[PDB]
Amino acid sequence: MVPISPIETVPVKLKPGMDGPKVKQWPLTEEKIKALVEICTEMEKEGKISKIGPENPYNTPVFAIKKKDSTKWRKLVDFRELNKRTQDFWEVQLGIPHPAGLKKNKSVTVLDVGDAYFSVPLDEDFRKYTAFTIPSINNETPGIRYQYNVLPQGWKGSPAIFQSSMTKILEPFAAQNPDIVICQYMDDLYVGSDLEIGQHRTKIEELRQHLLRWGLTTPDKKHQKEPPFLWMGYELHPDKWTVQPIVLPEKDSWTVNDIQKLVGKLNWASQIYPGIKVRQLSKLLRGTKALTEVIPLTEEAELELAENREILKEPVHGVYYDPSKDLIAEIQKQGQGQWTYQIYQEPFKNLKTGKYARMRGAHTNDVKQLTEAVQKITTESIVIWGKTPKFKLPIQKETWETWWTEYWQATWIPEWEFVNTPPLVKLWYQLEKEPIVGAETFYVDGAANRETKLGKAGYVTNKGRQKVVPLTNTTNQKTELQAIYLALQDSGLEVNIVTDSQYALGIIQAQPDKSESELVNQIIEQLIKKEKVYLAWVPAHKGIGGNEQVDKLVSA
Amino acid sequence: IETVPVKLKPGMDGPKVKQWPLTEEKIKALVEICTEMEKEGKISKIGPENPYNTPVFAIKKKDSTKWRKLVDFRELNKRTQDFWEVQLGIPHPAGLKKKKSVTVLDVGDAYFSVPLDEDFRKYTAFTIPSINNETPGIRYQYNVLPQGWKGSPAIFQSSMTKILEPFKKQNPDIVIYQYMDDLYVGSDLEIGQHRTKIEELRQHLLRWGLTEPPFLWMGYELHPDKWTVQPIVLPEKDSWTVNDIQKLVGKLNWASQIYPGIKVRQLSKLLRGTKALTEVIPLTEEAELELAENREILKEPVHGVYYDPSKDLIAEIQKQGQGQWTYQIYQEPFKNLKTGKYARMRGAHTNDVKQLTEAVQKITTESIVIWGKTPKFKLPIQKETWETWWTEYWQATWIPEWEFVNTPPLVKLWYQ
Ligand SMILES: Cc1cc(/C=C/C#N)cc(C)c1Nc1nc(Nc2ccc3scnc3c2)c2nc[nH]c2n1
Repeated sequence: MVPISPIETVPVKLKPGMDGPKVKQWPLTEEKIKALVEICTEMEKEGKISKIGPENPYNTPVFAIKKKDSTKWRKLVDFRELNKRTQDFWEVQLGIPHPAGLKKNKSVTVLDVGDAYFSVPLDEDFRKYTAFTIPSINNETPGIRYQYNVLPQGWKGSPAIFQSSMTKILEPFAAQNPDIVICQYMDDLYVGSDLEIGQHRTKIEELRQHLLRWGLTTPDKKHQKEPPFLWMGYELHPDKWTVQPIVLPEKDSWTVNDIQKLVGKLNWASQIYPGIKVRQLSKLLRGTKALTEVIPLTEEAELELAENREILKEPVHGVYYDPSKDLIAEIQKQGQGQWTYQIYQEPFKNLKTGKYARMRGAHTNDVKQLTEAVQKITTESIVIWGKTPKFKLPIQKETWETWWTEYWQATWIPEWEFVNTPPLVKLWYQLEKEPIVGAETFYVDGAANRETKLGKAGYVTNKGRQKVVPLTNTTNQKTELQAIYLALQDSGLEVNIVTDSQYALGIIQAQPDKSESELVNQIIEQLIKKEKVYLAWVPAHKGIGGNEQVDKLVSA
Repeated sequence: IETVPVKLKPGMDGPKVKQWPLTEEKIKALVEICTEMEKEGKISKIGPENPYNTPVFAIKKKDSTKWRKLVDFRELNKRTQDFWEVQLGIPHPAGLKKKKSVTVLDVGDAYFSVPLDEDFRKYTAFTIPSINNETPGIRYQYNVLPQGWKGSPAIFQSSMTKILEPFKKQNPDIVIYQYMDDLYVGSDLEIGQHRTKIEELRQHLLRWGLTEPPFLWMGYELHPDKWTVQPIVLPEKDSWTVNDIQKLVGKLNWASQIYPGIKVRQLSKLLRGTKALTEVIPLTEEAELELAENREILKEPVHGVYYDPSKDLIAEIQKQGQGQWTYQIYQEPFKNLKTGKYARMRGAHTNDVKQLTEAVQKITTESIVIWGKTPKFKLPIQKETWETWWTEYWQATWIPEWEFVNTPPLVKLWYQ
């Protein structure tokens, strides 16, 4: 005997106060029963299971499935119930690595571990919960009883406990071999390094050695695998990576489910295929929750899709991380609150790419969106490379300065430089800080009757200019805005406006440059045309003449 | 040598909080730190049978180059039962906020000499992540009292009142307060033998600890006596324009939500008419007088303004431009318990978030001194910008709560 270290067992408890499973064994055809008895006999021989008494009162049903085009049956135990009653675990799979964060590996070897898996024992006191019964021929006998000794396939803790047990074994090898990288995927270990391929198979032989210490063999009659490697939807090669081939279907009939699977692929692909747009395709998804609903494509959706197919007409690759060189991120405005980015280290060799969608709001502006994008990219880059990329951004240094220096919120982007590739992001208008001298002063106001929906909006000025317009199907908030719009419309290039609307102020102090309220847009459009605009607020109903004058005028 | 029994509040499970992305430098630091901690029995590796997690990161303390580990026990702390099984509470030293010099000491390291209740350990689980989730996360749990946990000052308190018995009795004029890993030491003397009394207070934590400490040599220097509150002030002009008067009235209308006898009748009456904003209005006697009466009112205190430890402290912050920030602490709207302003934020003249972060820390420190609890902040910043950067600037061992403000307050003016 070559003595072998035990895989240390992991103590597993049932959920608090809950008890195990007691589920009716399903009646089985004689054919399936014979099938199961064979399967379990061999498994018992392998130490995977053990016969139990009639004491153990737990049951999980078991089943038989004939593999398609194989006369063979396969055994399937339905742990769904026991999973519902087994505790929570610290699952590790939560984060999958992202190809762009890897380093190039000259040699990458693939080892099989479908046999190491069963070298992982199940906690002694928990085995009883895994009980099951193969029924007997004609129920003329007590159904044979079996319980598990290894992590059962399809149990809650199997993956978490399997993963962790392996890591625990691999840790000293990995740590004394810092020029090696190991990864766990299905029943398989993948090990790469960056050495000449003689020095590399050495270290594999060293690993096969190390694994043997726990009585583990990893078949040297290895796999037909060659580049690329299909893995978590990608295509990994020794020196590059891309998404697993993206093909956009042709259709003369697009449905809610059809377009859904079309954005998923576009979103998924947008991580390496540059300039990929969604929006007008996820627009057609708005609200409608019938998965079969044949939605019509706008003439924006067809042109966006035809912009996609053109980008997906040929493959592009991302590189791998070269820790020695800088990380750059570059963003572009795409309109309709769409941003698109590339992260790269040397010109044109992207590591990955992406898109950012504006946040669902009612008012917004380009500078805000760019910021949000920058932050999304920042967190993404911390996750993948452990650092913040340097930004190249289509916004003048001067514009950003004016923005953050005058914005009411705190704001920041990390190290960055201006990149002159239109459309540049700009501030469209800037409100005065003090009243303007020689500029006409417009006192505005608006009011509506909450029931009739009628109200009026208008202004009066120091120069005797007046207006009151009447309005149907409006609200107080709409009339206060409309009033401001009149004042902008009827004034010269410089103007002072006084309002009592907290609501209105709040919208314009957010400095939006696009809105969903066409009324706000009109105001923005007016603001853009002006040379100087001072907006001043005063409290309502305090008889501030000027204000009072037009309040009495619009509450008529 | 023997642990204190601990449990969570009834009906509440332990913390399961996502770990958030860490930079490479913070990972390296954390790995080295935890390697030594585990090597000293302060923490131990744990398995998958532990569903619990608390976030973790690294900071460099104020004027120091050494990385500190900082766990974010905010969730564990809400879910940790409250601590009344010897004491019924520490009747907050109302004299601490009245000293010429209050110094703040990192005594957190003393905690690690006391073991944690073996049954409670699972609840302190934390993960040092890996870049790109390549390697799997290192999972540790605590075997001792942890820095940042609500329980640590409570459990260790038995032992701390001890260590202080000498120095305390031998210096009965000093007020001493403990909040988390911080020890607040308030003298009334001169900064130089402050740096003597503080110096000799270090001794005991060495002296006791013998029967090196990492950030024990550190000292924060406050002055609650030169702590500047704020009144509300109206301008004093020779010439008032219509704009000047409109703003004045706006401000006064606002103070009236706070102060009772505030009147704007006579002042508005000057604003009778549709005048040009930049036009000068001379004041009437009736108005100059009403303005003067209003001034008298703003000088007095607010009425019926009480702290109630049963309740939450709320902190609002407004950005005023050019490095200045203004803030208010309260429990009921318009009943400020404290207001303040911050005017030249250190090494951050081009970084709004660094400033805002240091601001949040100063206000918290002040709130610990005055009320022995932290406030819940209302920050003028998008959640996503703040959530991305505040760790890079954080230099305190505790962490407050905060929510976000996405609508520009008019109130910003009234405090400028
Ligand atoms: C070694 C490895 C293999 C695989 C393959 C999965 C499949 N099928 C997937 C991953 C994530 C890894 N892990 C890994 N991988 C790295 N590089 C790499 C580089 C090229 C190829 S081709 C197939 N696998 C790889 C892996 C790497 N560099 C630094 N740390 C790293 N960790």
